[PDB]
Amino acid sequence: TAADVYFREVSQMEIIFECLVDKEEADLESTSIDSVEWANIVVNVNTILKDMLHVACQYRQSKNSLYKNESGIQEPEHVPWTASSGTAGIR
Amino acid sequence: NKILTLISQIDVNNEFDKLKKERGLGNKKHRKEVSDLIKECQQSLAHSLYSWSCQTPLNREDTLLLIGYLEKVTVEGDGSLDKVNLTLLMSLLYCLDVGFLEQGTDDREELMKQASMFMDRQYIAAIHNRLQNTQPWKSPGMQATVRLAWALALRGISQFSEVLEFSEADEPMAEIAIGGNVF
Repeated sequence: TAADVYFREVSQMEIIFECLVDKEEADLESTSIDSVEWANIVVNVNTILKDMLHVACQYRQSKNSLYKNESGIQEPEHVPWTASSGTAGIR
Repeated sequence: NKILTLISQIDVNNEFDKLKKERGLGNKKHRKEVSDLIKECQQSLAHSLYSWSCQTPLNREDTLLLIGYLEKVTVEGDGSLDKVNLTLLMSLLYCLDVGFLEQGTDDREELMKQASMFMDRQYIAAIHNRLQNTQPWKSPGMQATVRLAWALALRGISQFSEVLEFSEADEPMAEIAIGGNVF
């Protein structure tokens, strides 16, 4: 429906594509072992929220500071620094 | 430097042009004993490099020297690396060998710090440039094969950390290798 304003605020499209995995989950009928396709869609969202957190991490390995994570700069990038995104722990 | 040079040159030259000419080696026995001792010496020297490569990885200058030697190699026209040449070759294989990167041992980081072919961007560029040259070796197949092994290495290095620029160069290299019918 749009994206330029949901990029400045993409953080909101993760707390809601979870509430839409839960209302999809209410209709997953995945209480018994027989349900499966519906436990495959809960994993497809888990993969995307995950590789989205992988991307925030590797873009914090591509630093520019010659003191903050010297690797990836003028120093060897064969050893990355702390694989944290330096996120501040949003509530 | 010294090691290889010595072994090879000495052995071959001397024998072929002094002992295969003058035959100081005399008895069908003495000639053989002398020949065996010379061949043993060549083999022991080649093994020394091999035994080393199996342990120590090779530095930038020593690896380039080994590549420089292998560029001139004749596999005997007979079509078989003699006990010596085969060994030199497997030695180089182990030098290049990156198989230790696939063994899930808790010592991966320590072993990575010890492998000279690990922390020098210039190492990969130099070898890649040499193997990409259409100056093949004395033996186009040589250029084709090492190229392919370096390429499988490049292929994995994406997984380790994030080294995936050279992944592209693997398909053309593999094609060149296959075109040299490395098989």
